[PDB]
Amino acid sequence: SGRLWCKAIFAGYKRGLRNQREHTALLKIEGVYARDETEFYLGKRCAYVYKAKNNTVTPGGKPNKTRVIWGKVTRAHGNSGMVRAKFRSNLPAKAIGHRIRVMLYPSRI
Amino acid sequence: QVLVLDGRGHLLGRLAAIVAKQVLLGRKVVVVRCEGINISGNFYRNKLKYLAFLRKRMNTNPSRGPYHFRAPSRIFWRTVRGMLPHKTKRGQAALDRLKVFDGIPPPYDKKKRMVVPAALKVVRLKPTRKFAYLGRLAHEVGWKYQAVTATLEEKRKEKAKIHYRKKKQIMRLRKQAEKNVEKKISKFTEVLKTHGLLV
Amino acid sequence: MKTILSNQTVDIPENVDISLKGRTVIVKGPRGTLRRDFNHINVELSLLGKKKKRLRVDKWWGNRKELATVRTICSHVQNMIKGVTLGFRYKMRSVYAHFPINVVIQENGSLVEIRNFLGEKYIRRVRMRPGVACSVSQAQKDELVLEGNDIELVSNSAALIQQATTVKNKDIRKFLDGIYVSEKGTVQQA
Amino acid sequence: TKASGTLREYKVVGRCLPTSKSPAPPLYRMRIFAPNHVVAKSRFWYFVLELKKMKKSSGEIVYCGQVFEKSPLRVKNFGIWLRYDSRSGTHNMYHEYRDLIMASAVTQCYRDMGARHRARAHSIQVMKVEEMAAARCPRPAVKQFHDSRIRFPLPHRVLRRQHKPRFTAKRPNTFF
Amino acid sequence: VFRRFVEVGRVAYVSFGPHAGKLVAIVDVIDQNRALDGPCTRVRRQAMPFKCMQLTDFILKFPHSARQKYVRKAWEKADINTKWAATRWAKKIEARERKAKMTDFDRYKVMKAKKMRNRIIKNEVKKLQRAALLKAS
Amino acid sequence: SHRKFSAPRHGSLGFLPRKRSSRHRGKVKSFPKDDPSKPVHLTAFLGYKAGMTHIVREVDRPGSKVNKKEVVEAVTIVETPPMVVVGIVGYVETPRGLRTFKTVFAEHISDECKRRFYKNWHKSKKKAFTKYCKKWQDDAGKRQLDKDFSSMKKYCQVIRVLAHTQMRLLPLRQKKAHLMEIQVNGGTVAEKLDWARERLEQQVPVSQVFGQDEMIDVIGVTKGKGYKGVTSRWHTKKLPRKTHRGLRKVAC
RNA sequence: GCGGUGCGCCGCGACCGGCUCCGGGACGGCUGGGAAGGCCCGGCGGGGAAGGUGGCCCGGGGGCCCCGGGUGUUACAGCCCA
RNA sequence: UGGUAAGCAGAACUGGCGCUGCGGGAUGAACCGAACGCCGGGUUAAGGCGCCCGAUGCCGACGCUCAUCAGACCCCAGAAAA
RNA sequence: GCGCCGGAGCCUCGGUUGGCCUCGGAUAGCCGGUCCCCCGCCGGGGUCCGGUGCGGAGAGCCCUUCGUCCCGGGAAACGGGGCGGCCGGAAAGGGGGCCGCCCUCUCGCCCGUCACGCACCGCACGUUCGUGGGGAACCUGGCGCUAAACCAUUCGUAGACGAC
Repeated sequence: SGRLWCKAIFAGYKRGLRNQREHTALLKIEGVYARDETEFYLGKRCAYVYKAKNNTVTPGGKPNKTRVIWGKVTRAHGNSGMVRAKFRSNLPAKAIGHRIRVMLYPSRI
Repeated sequence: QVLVLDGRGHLLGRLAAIVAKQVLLGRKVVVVRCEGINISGNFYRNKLKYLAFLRKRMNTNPSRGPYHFRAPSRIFWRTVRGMLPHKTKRGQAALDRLKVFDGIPPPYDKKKRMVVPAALKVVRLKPTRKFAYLGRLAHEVGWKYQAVTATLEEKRKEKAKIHYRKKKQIMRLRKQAEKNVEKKISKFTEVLKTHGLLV
Repeated sequence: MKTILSNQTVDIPENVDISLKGRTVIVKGPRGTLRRDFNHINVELSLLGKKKKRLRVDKWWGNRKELATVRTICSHVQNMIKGVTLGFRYKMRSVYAHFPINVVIQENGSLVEIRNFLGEKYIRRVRMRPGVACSVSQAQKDELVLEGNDIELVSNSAALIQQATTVKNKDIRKFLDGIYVSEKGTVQQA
Repeated sequence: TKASGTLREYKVVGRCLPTSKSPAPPLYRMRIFAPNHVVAKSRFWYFVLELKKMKKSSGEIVYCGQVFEKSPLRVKNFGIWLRYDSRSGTHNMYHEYRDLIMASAVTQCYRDMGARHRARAHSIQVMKVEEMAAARCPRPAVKQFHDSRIRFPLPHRVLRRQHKPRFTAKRPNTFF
Repeated sequence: VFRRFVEVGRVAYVSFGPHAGKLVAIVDVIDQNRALDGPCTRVRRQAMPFKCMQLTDFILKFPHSARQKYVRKAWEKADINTKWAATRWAKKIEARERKAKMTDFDRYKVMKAKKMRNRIIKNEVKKLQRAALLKAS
Repeated sequence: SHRKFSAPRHGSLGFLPRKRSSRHRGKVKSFPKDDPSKPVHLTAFLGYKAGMTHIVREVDRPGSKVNKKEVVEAVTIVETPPMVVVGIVGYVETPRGLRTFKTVFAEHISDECKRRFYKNWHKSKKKAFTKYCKKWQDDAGKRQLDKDFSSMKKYCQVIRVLAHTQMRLLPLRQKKAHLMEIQVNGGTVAEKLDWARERLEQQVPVSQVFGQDEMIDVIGVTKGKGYKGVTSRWHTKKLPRKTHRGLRKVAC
């Protein structure tokens, strides 16, 4: 009936000032604003939900237009609740400042 | 989903530095009452700083040159514009989300306006330092519609005062009808206070 | 150093009843109510004792630029106390060499014309500040009188007629002529 | 030296590895205010060399222990005699501080000699730190705290924790 | 205009730091922005800055250099630990900690109460608005 | 190196987009500032330059060497047939500038005023204001037209009156009249709007705007002279005949 | 059934091992055999001064109720030391 | 060493650039860090951590400073006597 | 063959996964409550009481929904759903509030009894905003529209040519 994932923002890639490393993404999870509070979300699965033109098969039932690139919150970033997530396919940078879902279900509570 | 930030008392670059970053994270921001924004240091320094900005024009065709936007909304827009990569297609995707206003145009005059406390003159300046209202700056450097805005601004300062008077009037009825009904919500008040809502 | 505390008491009399609206001190008495706002100055204003016989201005953790903003507030309120009881009368006199300066008084106190200054055809309308009354005393030669409550507005309105009469493109050591502030006093006495 | 963190006061004694003339040279003690024991023994040789014909190689460090606080809960006046290198010549200064701890007051001195005069810990030479009677302290900056019934509010409470909402409804107060 | 003052014996409430949530008594003022003990609330005699302590309306009468034996006396004599707890500040401090420990089932048991406790007051406030309407017309 | 001998700059930069006027009928760029201590009046008119002739008059001024001697001064004739008011327009005051609120045209509009709404009058079926005019001959239409004044004397601040030139009373080739918004400056906004609505479908002569011996502003488009060169346009120095490619151009 | 090899594409859990950044436990060594402090009653005896507690005044805060100054080693608080 | 000096001319010692990417100093042959097969994980240097721009969104510590020409990072890019 | 009002499939743009309908504003001060009282046409004054690390809290509020049913208790009758008007707003106007009523029920909401719904056999983009945004169209109905621009010609207030 309700939402079973937390709001994250694909803010950027793991980048220096003049070099970006696309294989590691930076996830701004809404709610957590320090490394104090980042402890829960480490090792959690995080999905980039997008929809395209051509239909693709879905695990559960009928083929939708909606797709994902799956991920995994690797470890905490910076000092302000930013987190590093490493995706199985390196995210497209059209998704910069768009909604990707930090899930709950590599649960350890 | 939309930030409706108030501009009254906020600092020029401090609010810009926090707006510009939120908008890059795909948060639609509305900064309102930008005449209320003030800039640190005395007025005459900030006057000279913008007069120094006016003097900088493309010598061979000023119409091509730097567009010195004189409205406080567009002095706030341009200071945010400097804190965005406005050449790239992610940084122009940003500015399209930002929506800046002189006064409080509807539909934003009947929405609760948020405050950035990390960009506020009471929080960030000393009470013995000096500041410069963007209303006085813009007007004296060539903004026309301050005395237009300030009279439309004085309409809703009467209209919203009636709304608040009409809302205190309904909260007095709640501080009467929480009390008449105190005996038959007694089960429903305790469990709120065991888990710490009305304590 | 940051001086931990600096205070000075203004002993407000029985005839003058002052109050404070945050830090906007209002001063009423025999000849009008004077208000002045101190939003800028950043001090504690305490009105203590029954019948409120002393105002007390403090300054917690004040440096040298901010300790000098205590006795100014003392003297501001003390001038406010003076002007509310005794008033401010600035008797200013007309100095000339040859041409007698004709000063006629217009618009029930406010506007003051100055004819024939250094033999000039140009009449000079000087309006006084709102709440300052100008008069010319008789059986005299050369005398103006201002009358008011706020010292800020009486001298400001006197400075308007002292700088109305400046001698342009000359040696002002020889051409001494002009309307200058001769005497600083009050209307009625203690 | 680098006046890093809070300085620890070390007692460093030492003497000359023996001559045929003097079989046992005199033991020389010093109050060294150092971040750690390693640089305390380095700063020991600096001053002793300035005073005697006692270098590091023609000498030995005998004891190196931190002289701790004998009253770290009592508020005390401290009078530090300085010798700092300005951009033109050196100057003898007498400065006064107010701390529980001697080493903390010399830490509080190193920041202050940097703050007001832009002198670094290499320029500065702390020659004497003497705990002072409350009536023997000249500066009014430290004297002003010598009132039995001292009483001040915290007038303009500039709130920190500014980025905990980052976006709020209420304008924050400062008359707490 | 000020009510609370940094005076020897004032109970101040430690907001942040390692002693966040404990009461402390101001024994002596060291500096402009640094003070010097809360013997009954498990706070050792220590130097601590003014920034971290939110100073209350409790002064308990003992001298500035007095050792921790004579802080504990004037503390318990004034009876601060029970005088604190009954104040509406201390109550909403330990209402904040209850709402923190609100279990997902406790979140349910309050929500079902929230609804029925507010489903009545929308009815009852509306009936009060006829008491404003009956007098007019 | 520097300018050897100083000269004032040829022409002004205070108009320098020297292009074809974007409007043939000269727009009033700004109307006079008003104070409601005056009566209601039209602030402008719309005339046609007929020609140019002499005068003889006795100069009434102290001091001059031509004190009550006869001056032959040049005068223009502007044929000003009395304009007909066919509408009113409200302008609300916005912080983005000044926005038009609502245009309310009159019941009947003359065929000369109709022509201005068209390009090809001959080819058209002339159907303009056939369904707008119907809001005047039914009581259902009237109340909205009255509510368009009820919701204009309240909201709007600047009120201008739509007038047109009566092209019938001119010796010109053309018939297509010239519309113009004349700002009604004078008393309060309700008094101003209860005035112009009474003046709707009515004649406005020139005596009821302009009085004699009055200084006024003439807003007219300059006479077109086509693609003229820099010595013809900017009035620079001609080069001294020995020049190769031309002597009627700017050197540097 | 027992070994070997592998899944059509898409996924997933598991324990072991390598290397990792952490987090919480718990034990101990040394020191001026830590310095301080806590609790035992400020163990008996002075003496010292002060950022002077009590007692006496001065002006003012009241229908006699408390702060500012001055006194001085004790007093209905405390501080340091011999 | 010559020359008032020079991004000038001429030596010594080493290290560079040339022949060489790389991280930083916005930019730059030489400066600072560090020299390179192709990659994933981790950690650093020199430098930074309002925003562009990864990183202080620490409830960082104590002072200093008002500029009607503010100040702001080796080489390095605006000043003296007074 | 088009405009407003009232079936079923296909194309294609993707982002989103409960909303907060508002005092003004102060900062060495504020917030909310009221008799003696001056005005303004019920407010705004002085007064007095409470809140003040803001609990009439954005550290927040409201709303939170597996569903259905029978049997009882709290709770609602001043309510619940859907028509005609009643009436509120121009700065970038709004979809609200309130009443009469044709009107349908004592269901919603809080406990507890009692029962069942592909119980899809440990597993993914589920869950909404969404009768979304634009794009050709198809059935089937009502109520209403019949224009203009450009060229060509002409002018000469215009003009290199266009434009005007």
